Amino acid sequence: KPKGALAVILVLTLTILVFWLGVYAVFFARG
Amino acid sequence: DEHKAHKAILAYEKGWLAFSLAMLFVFIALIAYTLATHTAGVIPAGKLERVDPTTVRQEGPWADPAQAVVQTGPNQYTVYVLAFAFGYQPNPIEVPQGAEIVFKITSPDVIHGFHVEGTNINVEVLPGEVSTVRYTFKRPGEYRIICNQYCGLGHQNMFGTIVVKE
Amino acid sequence: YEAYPEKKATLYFLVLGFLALIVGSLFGPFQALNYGNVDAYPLLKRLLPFVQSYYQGLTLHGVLNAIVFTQLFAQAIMVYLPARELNMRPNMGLMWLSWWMAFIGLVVFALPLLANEATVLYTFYPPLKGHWAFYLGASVFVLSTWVSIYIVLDLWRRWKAANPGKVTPLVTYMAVVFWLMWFLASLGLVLEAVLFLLPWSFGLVEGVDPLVARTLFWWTGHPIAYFWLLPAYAIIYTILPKQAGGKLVSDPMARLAFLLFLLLSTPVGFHHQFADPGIDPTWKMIHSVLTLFVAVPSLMTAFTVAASLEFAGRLRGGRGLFGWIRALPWDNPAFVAPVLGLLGFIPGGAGGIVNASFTLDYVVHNTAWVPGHFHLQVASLVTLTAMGSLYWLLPNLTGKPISDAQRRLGLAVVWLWFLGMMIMAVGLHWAGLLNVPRRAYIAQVPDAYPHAAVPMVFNVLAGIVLLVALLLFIYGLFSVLLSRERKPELAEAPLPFAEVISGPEDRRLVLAMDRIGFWFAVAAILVVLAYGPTLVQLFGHLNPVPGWRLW
Ligand code: HAS
Ligand code: HEM
Ligand SMILES: CCCCCCCC/C=C\CCCCCCCC(=O)OC[C@H](O)CO
Ligand code: CUA
Ligand SMILES: [O-][O-]
Ligand SMILES: [Cu+2]
Repeated sequence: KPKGALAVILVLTLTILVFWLGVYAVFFARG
Repeated sequence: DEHKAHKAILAYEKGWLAFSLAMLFVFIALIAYTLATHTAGVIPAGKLERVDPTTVRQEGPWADPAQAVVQTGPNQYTVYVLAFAFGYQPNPIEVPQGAEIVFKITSPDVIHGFHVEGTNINVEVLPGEVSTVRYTFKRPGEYRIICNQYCGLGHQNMFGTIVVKE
Repeated sequence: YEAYPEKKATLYFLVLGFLALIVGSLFGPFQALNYGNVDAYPLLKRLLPFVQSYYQGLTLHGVLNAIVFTQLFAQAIMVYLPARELNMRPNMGLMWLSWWMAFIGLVVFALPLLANEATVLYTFYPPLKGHWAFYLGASVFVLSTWVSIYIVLDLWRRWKAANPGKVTPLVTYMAVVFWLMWFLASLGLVLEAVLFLLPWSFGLVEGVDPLVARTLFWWTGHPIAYFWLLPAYAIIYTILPKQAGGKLVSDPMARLAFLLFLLLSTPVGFHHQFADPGIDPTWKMIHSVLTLFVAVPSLMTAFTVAASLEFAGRLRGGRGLFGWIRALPWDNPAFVAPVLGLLGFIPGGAGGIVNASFTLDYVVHNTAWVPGHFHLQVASLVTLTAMGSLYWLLPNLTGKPISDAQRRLGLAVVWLWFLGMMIMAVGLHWAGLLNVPRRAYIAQVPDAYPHAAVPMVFNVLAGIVLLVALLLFIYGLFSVLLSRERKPELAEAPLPFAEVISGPEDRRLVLAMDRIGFWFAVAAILVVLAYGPTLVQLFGHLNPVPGWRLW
């Protein structure tokens, strides 16, 4: 199995998730 | 080896493709949500409302900034903002807290930004058109308006004020 | 050169391209310091006396860096590479035509830009009215790509004439779907220039409708980003795996990424118009959903590429979860520059995904966040990929060798650029989150954004770091370009195209994907569907308004 690839996409997902959830929270604070 | 790795890579890429697809869909679901709540008020009403930039200061609801605040509901106020080079009228905009504020904003010269600091109100202002957004201020006090769209050399100093009374 | 005249043409596209980049980038560190709350413009105005405002410099920067350099690069890469794969000569008359169109258009547009006659920024939103020489000169520059489009479709059809019942080769397929996409993409701006911008700037009409301009603009406005991106992808996909010491793990998956870009790159422009009036929310939602879709091919790309790098790293001795990373050719700048660019693309695409989410755009629209998003994208990944190409492409095109020393300086420029870009990215996102506007001479209102004190520091450091990188890159480019030594065994040596790993492909999908005409039509229908109704309404109620010059 492509362990390295999976690591990279793990990081990619976490980044997207922190980013998206982050800005969503901020949107609601300002709502 | 090379034959094996190809099967494994592709096997997991299909996994990944499905997972990211879900995540994107879940976002879509979460975005669809916000359109159902009051926070969606800041989204501009998509309707076209043409005005004449050249005469907007001589005649109409933008002509007397002192009267740009108008009670249109039991708990609702329309405000006729002019974003121009380089400032906003009225200054300040005064609205009461808890009331739904319908901002009708336009420009007599170039395109400006209307971004109310601390809030989700962030709308482009186009000459010839009235931008319409809706907000209810939940905390009293002094919010700042910022012009986030380049409008010339006065851009960096173009600021406005909304005062929210208890 | 007599045998491969396409080398000299491609060379001219690259050099003029980097020239644009260098002059464009001279304004970079100064803008970085500005978002760091530091005013070093008096210094710049002594150094370059014709610069009248921060905003004239911002125009030069965007036009030169984001429009000029990137296009020239796209034209260089997505013409030469398909041509070298197919071992066929491009239509040379056409190739010089397109170069001259780009050069002449650039020079003509440069005239009013340098003269402070078109300080409108790279979006030139009406009613900000620029000099006719800017709109014309821009038009002739952009059109030069239609000539590129022809050339590649030509090469393509000719090959297919000689090779019926054969599938289109990987690079050529990429380049075809690329150009065809760009043609549809480009129709927005063409329409805007022809129906509005040109007539208006010449005096033919009194006003322009700002909303219809913005809408037609962003038609081309988004896909132009993928137009910048794909040439770097084509290198990352079909070349980088070799430089890394491995192979492309999938040919069909590369084609799929690219196909999806043809289909989903144009019908998404409203994501720039989230805070525009007079556009129905239901269309803003549709576009947002379609924008979320277009992020799929890059998500896909992320894996395919990462897999390819793992394969390379394992082949070179790497063992474990992280061991394949350290096993890679980190001594080779041609490998380092793109890989670094992909790393920053992580947060870059992540910020993009936020931008697309309709209501979430209100949090960040028009703040320093956006600049933070796109610098990771174009100013890092695209730029670095072009930078790293010097170390394989320039020798291939000129015969001039890359000395050991020059390779070491190459690593340095690349790393410093990458790091400065990261640093700046942190400073801008954070500043955008603090409501700090984009496109603003903020060091001239030094008491306006005290909350942004921290991210300002990152911005400053980023400014000096990137000043150093740019300086080193200037020295370094001229060291190789104006080098005495020349070796024609290098010019005749093959392009480092990677091989494709041994996997029975699914010949079915490849064949379907090869039905290009079909896919071109579909892509066109999707644009008619996503833009058609809205433009119909806008043209039915045009409200043109006087121009203004406020600089
Ligand atoms: C090259 C150029 C650029 C690309 C690419 C691009 C991609 C995105 N954009 Fe963007 N864009 C927006 C959304 C996105 C989305 C959905 C994507 C997507 O395509 C992103 C997909 C990417 C990913 C999901 C990441 C995958 C990651 C990969 C492929 C790397 C993996 C790493 C590896 C393999 C390394 C492994 C290595 C090791 C060895 C460890 C929106 C709105 O929805 C706006 C308007 C915002 C506003 O309010 O004004 C915007 C703003 C901009 C602007 C400013 C416009 C202006 O001037 O007014 C420009 C210049 C631009 C450029 C670019 N942007 N964009
Ligand atoms: C020396 C490195 C560079 C630095 C320090 C730098 C810095 C900056 C800064 C701080 C801004 C935002 C200014 C503002 O919003 O007022 C900016 C904007 C921009 N940058 Fe760069 N940058 C560099 C190179 C590049 C490159 C290589 C490109 C892409 C090829 C690029 C594309 C752009 C564009 C598209 C704009 C937006 C202009 C506009 O809003 O009209 N940057 N840069
Ligand atoms: C590698 C270089 C990339 C640079 C990385 C860019 C930095 C931005 C990072 C994450 C965004 C997360 C959004 C920030 C959210 C912070 C506020 C928060 O957590 O909000 C809670 C509260 O409800 C509301 O105030
Ligand atoms: Cu008004 Cu910027
Ligand atoms: O524009 O992404
Ligand atoms: Cu876009």
